[PDB]
Amino acid sequence: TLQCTNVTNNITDDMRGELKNCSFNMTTELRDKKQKVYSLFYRLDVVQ
Amino acid sequence: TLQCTNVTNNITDDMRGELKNCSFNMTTELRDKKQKVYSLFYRLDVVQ
Amino acid sequence: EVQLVESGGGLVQAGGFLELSCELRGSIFNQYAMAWFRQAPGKEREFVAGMGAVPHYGEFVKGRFTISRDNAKSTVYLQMSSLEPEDTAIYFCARSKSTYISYNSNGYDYWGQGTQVTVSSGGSGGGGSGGGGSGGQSVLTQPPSVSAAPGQKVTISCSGNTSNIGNNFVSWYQQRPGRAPQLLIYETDKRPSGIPDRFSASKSGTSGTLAITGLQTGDEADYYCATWAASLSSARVFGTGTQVIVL
Amino acid sequence: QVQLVESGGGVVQPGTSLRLSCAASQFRFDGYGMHWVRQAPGKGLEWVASISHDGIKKYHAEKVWGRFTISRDNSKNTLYLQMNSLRPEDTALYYCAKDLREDECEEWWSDYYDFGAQLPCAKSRGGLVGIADNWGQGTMVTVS
Ligand SMILES: *[C@@H]1O[C@H](CO)[C@@H](O[C@@H]2O[C@H](CO)[C@@H](O[C@@H]3O[C@H](CO[C@H]4O[C@H](CO)[C@@H](O)[C@H](O)[C@@H]4O)[C@@H](O)[C@H](O[C@H]4O[C@H](CO)[C@@H](O)[C@H](O)[C@@H]4O)[C@@H]3O)[C@H](O)[C@H]2NC(C)=O)[C@H](O)[C@H]1NC(C)=O
Ligand SMILES: *[C@@H]1O[C@H](CO)[C@@H](O[C@@H]2O[C@H](CO)[C@@H](O[C@@H]3O[C@H](CO)[C@@H](O)[C@H](O)[C@@H]3O)[C@H](O)[C@H]2NC(C)=O)[C@H](O)[C@H]1NC(C)=O
Ligand SMILES: *[C@@H]1O[C@H](CO)[C@@H](O[C@@H]2O[C@H](CO)[C@@H](O[C@@H]3O[C@H](CO)[C@@H](O)[C@H](O)[C@@H]3O)[C@H](O)[C@H]2NC(C)=O)[C@H](O)[C@H]1NC(C)=O
Ligand SMILES: *[C@@H]1O[C@H](CO)[C@@H](O[C@@H]2O[C@H](CO)[C@@H](O)[C@H](O)[C@H]2NC(C)=O)[C@H](O)[C@H]1NC(C)=O
Ligand SMILES: *[C@@H]1O[C@H](CO)[C@@H](O[C@@H]2O[C@H](CO)[C@@H](O)[C@H](O)[C@H]2NC(C)=O)[C@H](O)[C@H]1NC(C)=O
Ligand SMILES: *[C@@H]1O[C@H](CO)[C@@H](O)[C@H](O)[C@H]1NC(C)=O
Ligand SMILES: *[C@@H]1O[C@H](CO)[C@@H](O)[C@H](O)[C@H]1NC(C)=O
Ligand SMILES: *[C@@H]1O[C@H](CO)[C@@H](O)[C@H](O)[C@H]1NC(C)=O
Repeated sequence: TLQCTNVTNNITDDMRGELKNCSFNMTTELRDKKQKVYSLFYRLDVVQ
Repeated sequence: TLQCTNVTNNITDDMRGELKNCSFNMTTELRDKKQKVYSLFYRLDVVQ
Repeated sequence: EVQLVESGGGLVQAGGFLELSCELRGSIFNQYAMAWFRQAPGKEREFVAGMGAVPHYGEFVKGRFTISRDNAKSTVYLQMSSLEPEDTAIYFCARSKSTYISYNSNGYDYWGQGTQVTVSSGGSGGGGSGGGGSGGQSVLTQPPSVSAAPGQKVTISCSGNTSNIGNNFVSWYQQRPGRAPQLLIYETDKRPSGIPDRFSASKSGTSGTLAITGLQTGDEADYYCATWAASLSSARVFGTGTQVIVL
Repeated sequence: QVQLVESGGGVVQPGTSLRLSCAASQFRFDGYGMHWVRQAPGKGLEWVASISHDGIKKYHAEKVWGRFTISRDNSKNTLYLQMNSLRPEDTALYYCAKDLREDECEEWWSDYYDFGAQLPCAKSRGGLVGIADNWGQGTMVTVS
């Protein structure tokens, strides 16, 4: 389960919703710990 | 772990306890989501 | 043909950041370790850092540097930090004869041509002695009191030193008569929800200026300008205070 | 806007010891640091001490080096300030304040073959942020 929001870093009118800024929980080097990390994904690679 | 009960739908006498109706959590295609499912198992394939 | 090619080097002020690199071309990366050797002018080569499956550092590094290997492009880095002026030398890249690292110079067989890394700040960046070093004993200067007609604009000047105001953010506090202090401005460009936009602040050099518009009777209070910084205790100072009187 | 309560003040002789208690309500005390500010009647403010959220990092002013001790108890939501070697100049008003950074959790405990379970916090980052926005009524301490 990602939690994505639109990228608004001075975007242009062509690239409006084409980039999503997503954050998710991932396991650390230890299997007993999770941590929040984020990454940028294109709109074509994600669904609601 | 499985929560199991005997299946009995006007069952024939030869099949008093041959089948079990087992329910258990299970992992979905998303890691952080679980699902409750059930299956029928033969008595020879489950151990209390 | 095993060949070593490097990068990095050049002038940086003392305390700066530099990163060096060295890639391996003619042999497998995951079969040999890498090391960094520096030869000061007139001295002999001494071990700096090197990583196979374990990172090792020279006795003089003191935890400043950091070595890593990126198998994707088969390059070994050296994140130099807090570069003191005694680190100037020619830094060589060496490929070990095995997966293991030795502190001696004859545990390696292929060497790089060299790369001069020089630092000649000579304390120019810092220097201390009142400026930056311990901050002496700096006390902010503010006018004794101000007065203006209702609805007019008033200005409050809070001048201090470079460490407390110049090198750190400034926060403003308002103390009404017989009441607890309240925060109005934090880092000179934001306000809380409970404070309107009638108050504005700005900074320039080592002096902070607060602009108040639409002054009213309810605004009669004592204003304090404060700075905070965990790096130095001298920067933690509170202003003398300005008295706001409405005619 | 949260409620701040200050107590433990009184009139004590010079060279004695006293403890001041500040209570926290309507907010997570463990999630914010604490500071003590001294202001004499008719004079300006003077920062005294500052403590991180976890009580590891301790700061004290030059005038109160080696005589003022500050400690916190997150379980009881009570702040403890121990005073030693009191002097007549210490007669002033003490203010109780909190922090603003709103520290979060860096790590949480995990169950690999679940990973959807809400588990307790493991590690955290915070402290310092010597900025005060809410000031309590304070307590009055007299030395004579
Ligand atoms: C990565 O992992 C972390 C932790 O494992 C997840 O964090 C959880 O996120 C969910 C979704 O937001 C949180 O659920 C909601 O929390 C709200 C606030 O809770 C925080 O604040 C209170 C204090 O106010 C703390 O006590 C608490 O521990 C949290 O820090 C609640 O208000 C919500 O309840 C409301 O909605 C529900 C319906 O959902 C109603 O039934 C309630 O009555 C109420 O109206 C809700 O519970 C959850 O608290 C977070 N857990 C933690 C430990 O922080 C991340 O979501 C996860 N990331 C991803 C992408 O999955
Ligand atoms: C094995 O066990 C599972 C779980 O207990 C059974 O699943 C459920 O079976 C009921 C009928 O037996 C299904 O219908 C439901 O009946 C109730 C009766 O009050 C009704 O109120 C509900 O609205 C619903 O119609 C139910 O949908 C079903 N649930 C699921 C998730 O499948 C199953 O029947 C058992 N099978 C055997 C062979 O024992
Ligand atoms: C995998 O884990 C090991 C073990 O923790 C990591 O090695 C450790 O790396 C850190 C820096 O990333 C070292 O910290 C430094 O230590 C020096 C010691 O003087 C100190 O001066 C520095 O300020 C800094 O704190 C740490 O010492 C080191 N561990 C040991 C035992 O030396 C390794 O980096 C990890 N690798 C990856 C890829 O995460
Ligand atoms: C569910 O099946 C089990 C397995 O056959 C039954 O266990 C036996 O039931 C018979 C009939 O009552 C008893 O004579 C046996 O002693 C039981 N075996 C054991 C090991 O206890 C169980 O009775 C069945 N239950 C239901 C509700 O059908
Ligand atoms: C998955 O299995 C677990 C454990 O059997 C279920 O969780 C709890 O089970 C106990 C006993 O059956 C109930 O009293 C609790 O109410 C259950 N918890 C909840 C939150 O309902 C769980 O219901 C099963 N199903 C899922 C989807 O997790
Ligand atoms: C790019 O976005 C940033 C926001 O992070 C903004 O400050 C900057 O002005 C933008 N660039 C231009 C050319 O407007
Ligand atoms: C984000 O972009 C989408 C375009 O797909 C748009 O519909 C939406 O309004 C934008 N804003 C938010 C908050 O999603
Ligand atoms: C016997 O059980 C089956 C189970 O589906 C049911 O369809 C059938 O109607 C039942 N017959 C009688 C006589 O109870």
